Amino acid sequence: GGVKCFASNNRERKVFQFGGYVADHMFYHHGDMSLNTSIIKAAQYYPGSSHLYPVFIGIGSFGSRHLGGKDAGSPRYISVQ
Amino acid sequence: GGVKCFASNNRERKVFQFGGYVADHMFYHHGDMSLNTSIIKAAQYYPGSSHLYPVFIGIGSFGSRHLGGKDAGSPRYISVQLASEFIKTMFPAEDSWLLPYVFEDGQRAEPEYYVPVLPLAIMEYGANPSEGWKYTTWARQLEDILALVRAYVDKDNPKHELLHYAIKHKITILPLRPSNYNFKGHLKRFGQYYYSYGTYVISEQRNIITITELPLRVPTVAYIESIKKSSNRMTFIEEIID
Amino acid sequence: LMREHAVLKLRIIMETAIVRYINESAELNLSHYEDEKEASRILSEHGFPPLNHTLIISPEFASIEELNQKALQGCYTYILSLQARELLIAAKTRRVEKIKKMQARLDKVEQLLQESPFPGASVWLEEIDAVEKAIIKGRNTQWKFH
Amino acid sequence: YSSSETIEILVKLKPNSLNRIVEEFKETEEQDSIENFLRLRNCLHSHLNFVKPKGGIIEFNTYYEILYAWLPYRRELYQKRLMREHAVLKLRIIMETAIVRYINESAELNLSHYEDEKEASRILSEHGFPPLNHTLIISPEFASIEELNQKALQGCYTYILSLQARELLIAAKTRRVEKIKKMQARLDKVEQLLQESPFPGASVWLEEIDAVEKAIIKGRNTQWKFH
Amino acid sequence: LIIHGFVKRLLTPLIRVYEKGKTMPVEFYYEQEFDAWAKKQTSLANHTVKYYKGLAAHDTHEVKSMFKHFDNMVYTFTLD
DNA sequence: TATATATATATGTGTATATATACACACATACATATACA
DNA sequence: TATATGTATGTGTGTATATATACACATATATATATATA
Repeated sequence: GGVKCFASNNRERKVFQFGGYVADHMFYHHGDMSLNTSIIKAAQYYPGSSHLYPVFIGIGSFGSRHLGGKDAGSPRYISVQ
Repeated sequence: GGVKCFASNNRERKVFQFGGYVADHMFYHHGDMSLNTSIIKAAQYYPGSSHLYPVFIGIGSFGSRHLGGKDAGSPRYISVQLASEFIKTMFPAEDSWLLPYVFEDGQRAEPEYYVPVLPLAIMEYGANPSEGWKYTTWARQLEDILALVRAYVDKDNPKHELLHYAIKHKITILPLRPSNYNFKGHLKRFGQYYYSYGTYVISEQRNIITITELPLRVPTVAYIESIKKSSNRMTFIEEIID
Repeated sequence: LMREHAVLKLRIIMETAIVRYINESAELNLSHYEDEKEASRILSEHGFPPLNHTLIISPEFASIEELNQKALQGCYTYILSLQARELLIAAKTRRVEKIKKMQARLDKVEQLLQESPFPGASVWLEEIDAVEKAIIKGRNTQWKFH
Repeated sequence: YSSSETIEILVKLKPNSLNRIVEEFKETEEQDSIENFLRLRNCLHSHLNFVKPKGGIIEFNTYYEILYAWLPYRRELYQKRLMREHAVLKLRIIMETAIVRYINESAELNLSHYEDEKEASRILSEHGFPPLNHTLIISPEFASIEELNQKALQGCYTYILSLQARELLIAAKTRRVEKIKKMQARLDKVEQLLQESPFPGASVWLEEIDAVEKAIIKGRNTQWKFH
Repeated sequence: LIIHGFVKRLLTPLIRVYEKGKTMPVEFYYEQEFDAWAKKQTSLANHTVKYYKGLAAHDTHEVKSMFKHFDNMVYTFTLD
């Protein structure tokens, strides 16, 4: 859904707007909170993060080493492209 | 955003997915919980709801009279759909090209206002606070409004020039009553205001009063818990069953 | 109604060049020319009007001043971007009857711009009737529109 | 006192207490007494339990097994993309080297004289124009190669009938002839790539290794911002 | 304490606009200021307008350039 | 110093519940504070 | 000893502002708890 969403121009969106897109067009049949948590953690980049080569560039505050990435912003605030 | 979203086919969406759409394309700059609550209460339709002519068709659990519409589902459960022919007739598409728009950040988002075919600001309900002022309306009859606009527009109506004189000199001719649709009590005009009355039914053979109607926009469980806090009234009743 | 009147006149002007180009392109022989500048020159040397095709066919948010201000100042894209499917006899017939329908509609628009009390007084009665029966049909189906 | 990306913790000891640590926390060969004291090592203990294609668990014993299970899928996917490209290139050469002769013979053919699409398709079937499937040739979305050569020659003359009059000009002829030349040179390159050692498509994959490597290096330098 | 300088505040951007090519953005602090600005333009086809809803939407280079100038952008209230 | 418990933490992808605060005003419930007295 | 009479609380509506919590699943590590030895 992220390859298809940022196809025309790679303008960033909020995490909840991209989550609504990927729950609409990829037929995600679950809740919305865990999808936004996965979109947040699928874009983090710091020393000791899970993903060494993330799919997304994250634009905002996405947490740090010192709390293990558990102190990111709400999806209302931060963005990905 | 609903006219723009459901254009291709009128396929259902969820509440949070449609909310993500209308926050992306209409440049909404606020939180998501309040937008989803606004979509939910814009879709509701029960006896005593705010909207008598809602924009959307709601699909799922959208709450009832009893908890005042505060007993809907979560936005991951319930769905909305565009009430396509009502939106087409009231807000014509070839008129929306000729309206002043609002610009957020450079791009067009939405009009300054819609100009409907009917005066929709006096056709529904509402009760809000704000800064400095208060808002509270009670909806009018549909037939009164139709008679007024057909008296203004149609020249073969025998109340045409009388109504033009009344517009010139700020007097009234044609009545304008409150809306009693989907309401089974009764309305009485005493002095300068209307009152709304609910219906009871009494029987002294069993000491039973049966309430069969509450007044306009009265939730049921709020009424029943309000009648239980007055100990001046609790000294006369024993048991209350819904 | 003013916007509709303007767009109808401009579209009559646009299609009553395309139809005579279909009549005259068999011997105009545009396949012989090198590029589109020579083609635009030889099209302007036979009286075809330069038109702004992307605003005649889709007036989105153009007011009537910028409708009659920048639409006759375009190019020959309306006539050079025709598919070869369009050059058949049935497509000519359909364009002729579509020109007839737009001419009748332009006559109706100028006829109901002048009515009493104000312009567009019967149209708003018709929209009153349509909204009223849609409200009835929505009340009958518990606002589900079955 | 740590920054947002670099650790700097500061302890303070009770006075004359460096000596009493060493008898309490004994130094093995594997870790120091301070690293025993300050919790400063951990074991890298793996559980390589994955899921496989067509579902179900799979469980490996080393990372070499995962690499050796991964390599043949990429091998056969290169072979699939090269064979699909070969079929599409032959079919596109076939398509555009009839557009060229229709542009050359439209004056002798006099398409305006005819009545509708039926008579036009009939008079185009008599002069040696191949019936084609224009949608499958322009956009072969997910069509397998048997689907792509099975419903390609089963169409109509829509490829030739949606030609604009913009492209009946001579610069358009030069453009189409040079792109046909580039497509057949690409077809020769594709059928040469389908033969090489040790398996077909072995140089393209080395090029993509180098491209992924330079993109990873650029991303690591820009703090994964790609400025 | 409002007399004697106890209540203070920062001052952050609300809209930053980034010109293609140049290395300095244009910072607007009120929304109507930006609307009156953006209506004056004739070609906004290559500018990237960024709305910063809360202050946690600010990227790393932006917070570095806002914290190099911290005491430059604190204000103090005086009581009339 | 030993063998032995029983509770306790953290990781990703999932399942569910929530709550203060601002803003206006008609309305409902709680005294309580007197003012004649009694 | 009843009466008013001026006090004080108290939910409630829409559109905003900022947060909180339970559960499943595997496995490696942990810090104190425990016998019985004596």
